[PDB]
Amino acid sequence: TPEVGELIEKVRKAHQETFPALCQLGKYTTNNSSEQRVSLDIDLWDKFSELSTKCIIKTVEFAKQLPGFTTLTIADQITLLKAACLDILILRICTRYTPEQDTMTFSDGLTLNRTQMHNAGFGPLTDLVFAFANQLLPLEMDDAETGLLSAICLICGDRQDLEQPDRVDMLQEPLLEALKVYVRKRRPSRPHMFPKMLMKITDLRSISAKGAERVITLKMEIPGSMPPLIQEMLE
Ligand SMILES: CC(C)(C)c1cccc(-c2cc(-c3ccc(C(=O)O)cc3)nn2-c2ccc(S(C)(=O)=O)cc2)c1
Repeated sequence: TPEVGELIEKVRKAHQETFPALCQLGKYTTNNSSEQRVSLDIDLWDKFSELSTKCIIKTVEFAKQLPGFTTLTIADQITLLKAACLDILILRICTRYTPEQDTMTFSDGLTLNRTQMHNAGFGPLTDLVFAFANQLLPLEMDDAETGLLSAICLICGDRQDLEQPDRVDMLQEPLLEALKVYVRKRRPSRPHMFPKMLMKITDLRSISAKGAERVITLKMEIPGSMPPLIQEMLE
C-alpha cells in the first residue's frame, strides 16, 4: 500500500537518523569493576548518566519526526515522552546486545558487560533487562520494525493525564496497521511474529515500571550524583 509504505519509510528513517547501530560503532571497553559486583560504581554511573542525557535528546528528535506527533497538544507530547522514556531507552540499549560476550553497547561505542551494567546502576533490574535483550534477538528485527515498535510504545492513549487520549489512540492505529502488514510481507513463514512483537511492549512496560522504582531508589541514595530527571528534562 502506498500510504502504508510511506508511513513505514518515515518511521524507519526517524529511527535510523536518531540511532547508530551496533555495527556502525567503534566498541571500546573499560576496566572499571569489570569482574567485581558492587552496589554502585560512581564512575560507571557518571558515564552512563551522561550517555542517557544524549539518548533522551535523540528520543525527543525521533518523536518529533513521527507523523502527527507535533499535532498533539504540547502537554500531551510531554506526557507521552515522560511515560515512554524508560521503555524507549531500554529498547535502544537492548538492541545493541552481544550475547557471546554478554555486553551492551552505548551510542558512543562504550561496551559494558553484565557485571558493569549492574554496577552502573541497573542493580536488581540487570537480569530482567538482559533477559529482554535475549528475547529480542530471535525476532531478527530490522530498522523499520524497531522504529515502529518504539513509535507504538510512545503513541499510547492509555497514559495517565492525557488531554486527548482518543486522538493519541487514532494516531497509534496506522502504526499498528503498518507493523502488521510489514511483518506479514517480510516474514510470511511466521504469522505469529506480529503479536510476538506487541507482547514485547507488554514486557517493556513491566520492566519500565520497575525501572521507575529504581530511579526513585537511586535519587534517595545518590542525590548529588543524579543528573536532571526525565520529567525535569522534558518540561
Ligand atoms: C535501572 C535504571 C538505572 C534506573 C534504568 C532503567 C531503565 C533504563 C535506564 C537507562 C537506559 C539508558 C540509556 C542510555 C544510553 C543509551 C545509548 O547510548 O544508546 C541507551 C539507554 N539510560 N538510562 C537511564 C535512565 C534514567 C537515568 S536517571 C535515574 O534519570 O539518572 C539514568 C539512566 C536506566
